[PDB]
Amino acid sequence: AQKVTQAQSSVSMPVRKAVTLNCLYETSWWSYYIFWYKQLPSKEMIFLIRQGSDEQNAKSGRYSVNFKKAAKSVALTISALQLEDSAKYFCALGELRWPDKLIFGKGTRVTSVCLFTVYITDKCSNSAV
Amino acid sequence: KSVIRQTGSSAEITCDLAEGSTGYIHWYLHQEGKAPQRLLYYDSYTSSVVLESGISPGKYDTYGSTRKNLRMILRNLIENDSGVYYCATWDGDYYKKLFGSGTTLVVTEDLKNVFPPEVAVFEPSEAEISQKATLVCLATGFYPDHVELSWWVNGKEVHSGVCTDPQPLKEQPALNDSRYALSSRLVSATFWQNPRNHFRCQVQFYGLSENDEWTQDRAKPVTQIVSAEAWGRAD
Amino acid sequence: LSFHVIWIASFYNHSWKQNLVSGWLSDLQTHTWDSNSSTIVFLWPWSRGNFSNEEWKELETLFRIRTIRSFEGIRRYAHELQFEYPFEIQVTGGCELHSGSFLQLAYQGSDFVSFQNNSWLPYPVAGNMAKHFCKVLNQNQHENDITHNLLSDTCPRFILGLLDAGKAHLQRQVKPEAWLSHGPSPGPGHLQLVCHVSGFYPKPVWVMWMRGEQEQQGTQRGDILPSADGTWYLRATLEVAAGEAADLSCRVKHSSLEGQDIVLYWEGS
Amino acid sequence: GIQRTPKIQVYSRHPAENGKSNFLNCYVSGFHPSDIEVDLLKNGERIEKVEHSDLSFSKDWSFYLLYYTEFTPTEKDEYACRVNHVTLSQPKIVKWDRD
Repeated sequence: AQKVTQAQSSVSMPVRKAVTLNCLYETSWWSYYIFWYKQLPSKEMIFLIRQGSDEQNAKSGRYSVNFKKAAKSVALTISALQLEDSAKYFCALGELRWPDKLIFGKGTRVTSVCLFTVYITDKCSNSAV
Repeated sequence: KSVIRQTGSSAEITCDLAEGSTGYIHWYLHQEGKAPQRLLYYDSYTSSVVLESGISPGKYDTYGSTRKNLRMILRNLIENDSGVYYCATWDGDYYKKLFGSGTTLVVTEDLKNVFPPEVAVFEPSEAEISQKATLVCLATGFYPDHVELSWWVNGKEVHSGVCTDPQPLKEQPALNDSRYALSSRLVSATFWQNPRNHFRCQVQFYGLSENDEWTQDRAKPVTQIVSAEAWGRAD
Repeated sequence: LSFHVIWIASFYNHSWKQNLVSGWLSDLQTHTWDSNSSTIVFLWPWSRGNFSNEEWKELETLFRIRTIRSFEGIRRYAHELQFEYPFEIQVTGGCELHSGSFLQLAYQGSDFVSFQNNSWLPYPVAGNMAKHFCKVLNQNQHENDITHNLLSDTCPRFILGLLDAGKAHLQRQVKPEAWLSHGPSPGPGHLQLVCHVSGFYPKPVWVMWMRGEQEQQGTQRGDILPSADGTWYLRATLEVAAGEAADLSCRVKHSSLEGQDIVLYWEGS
Repeated sequence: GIQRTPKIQVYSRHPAENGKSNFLNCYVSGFHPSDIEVDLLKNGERIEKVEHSDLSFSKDWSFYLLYYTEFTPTEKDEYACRVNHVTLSQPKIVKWDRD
């Protein structure tokens, strides 16, 4: 009887800045954590931060969470932006008393021939071709 | 890490976990665009394999009797149940659910439509020094769109000075059964002006195996390594 | 007057279950089960009854194989019987004095199925799930033989030994104790007089606010609550008009007071 | 439809008397979600070392639990029983009426 979703699908921010990723959850529980995970392009999944219920605001290292429990919203605020930390991110939720499966969001993606340094390619100096 | 299979056959994914802090283990399925969900969990203390919600019983089975070497076999594959497959288990503190590496599974109707890449180095702009140069190799005509790629200049692996196109772009986007391609744009003026510098940009392609059947008139696209070669002039 | 065993299987999630087995004699508890050691825990010296030291082990083995097999048919039949996580299962079985034998099951707080004579019968209100559940329970005939053997034979011959050995503890008498206090006012110009009573055993009591010999009929007698020692508790309240209340008293009659009623007299200062 | 809210009752075994030890009983009855956070509060803080009874149900298959602890009341100390449950929007707090 729970649902978790995220609005934006792909965004981009300037290097060495601050960006956020919101998440909405409809839950019928009174004890639960919600986590944020990091999906690398190589499909690797890494834990980021843990908070939920009445557990203050979690700032476990260079990343905070905006907690609106009355309105049922959590926003992952990542400041001191690193160019390296450019991957996908997924919003999960699970029970506290009886920990079991997690319900995730849809993900938030973060970003002859001649090259302007048939195909379209992508950019990554600029090395798009 | 990457498995290719045809419809109706069987597939076994082996996943890895850091040592074992293992109680119950869960399997999750990830599909791009959608949201990851859990298909089943394995209770080793009683060999209990219960599915979840409206999942067809018997389609997925797991028997890995090892903390780090654990297997899941999915049977009667269709063109739909293709994606990344993860193994997860909770911590000892139950505070963090640690996940595994993940196996990419792709399913196709016929054992064809799979082909090795076509990697070759192209000629850059004639401006060059007029004080930098950029040689690039393109791998195209390969399916599935999951290959590894490096440069290996002068018999040594490349580390820096290269950003690779992470998402391979499909050559024919209309029919979602064609191949894709990716770029590897990568040097100083004095390096390529030297006519003694070698570039051996190589691509590691994942395909079928010896146990796989092959009926097409072309070559069986087994896991291969296709590499190109290039050098430099003085003028 | 009856001895019954309860079983509480709570499936909070797919990988989270808790089954609790307890043996009760009416209000107080006499047995408990420990799956950690798979043994029956006797809560009182007499709680072993008039049964042999051997067949008690034969019962605890029959229970452990029954509780382990039962608690695992669910989540194999969770999809089958359309059980929705989370859900609860409750069972009660026993026998009464002198000798009706009962056994009932509840799914999600409501009557699901029952056991009568020698078969599982669905409750008509429960719908079609109970019929399915009754059929899967009616499948193996050895179990229902074993169940009916318990309810018809073992329960009466055990409850007779249990009540006999518990005679010193069943008809023991503990005297009550009372104190008066103030309660939440029921309105303006109105006070609430409260008469707490605690420590009495058994439950049968008599408590009422009094004015001489005229029982004040506006006495609100509350529920009887336990106190974790076998005794009970009861508060009786009464509403007055901020006056004509200094002459009120609370009288207590109990089978342990030996005919000498406890009487307390209101002060109000 | 089948979610029942527990009944919370707070009482003391013995009359209140400053300096003398006593027992505080909180009684939750009448619920069938069957999973609940019963906590005794001393001046707001959660009381530790609170023992209970083994869970059971009544005729209508409704669950009741008894939670108790020993303590010595004072004049400035006030106590309460806080209950968190499925059928509760916020934790319900029931105070101990001492005259």
